[PDB]
Amino acid sequence: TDVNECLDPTTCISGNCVNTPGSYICDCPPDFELNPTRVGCVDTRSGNCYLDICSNEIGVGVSKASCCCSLGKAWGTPCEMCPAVNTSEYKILCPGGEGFRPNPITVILEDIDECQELPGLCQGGKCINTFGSFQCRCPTGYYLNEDTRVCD
Ligand SMILES: [Ca+2]
Repeated sequence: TDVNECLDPTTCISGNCVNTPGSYICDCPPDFELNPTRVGCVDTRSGNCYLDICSNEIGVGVSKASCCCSLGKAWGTPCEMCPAVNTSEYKILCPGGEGFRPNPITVILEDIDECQELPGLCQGGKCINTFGSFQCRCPTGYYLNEDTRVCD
């Protein structure tokens, strides 16, 4: 009877909690929707990921969080600018900070595999995924352009 679950910080990942007598509801901001177990909010749309304002495509048909919580700068069609890293929108989209995104079914944070999802981060090179990051090695004679993410 005394219980307001919205006071629990685990409650309603990336959503707004509203207390109810024996439970609680999670209201999801625009572009997010409640997950199957109703513990949080995820964006399940698919769109292209871009390194620039939209251009310089680095992934195809990925989620907005996979794009924007990694090195993507814009996403989707029409283009949606990734939220800046010190905003409330980034907090909701990227609740684990950079490198990670919530699993769309369980909302548990998981590494983004940049090599699988954003292969354009190492074009012409060899990508190795890591936990929270990735590495790109360019083949002999070629060098990573830090700006376009192309080997040469
Ligand atoms: Ca990774």
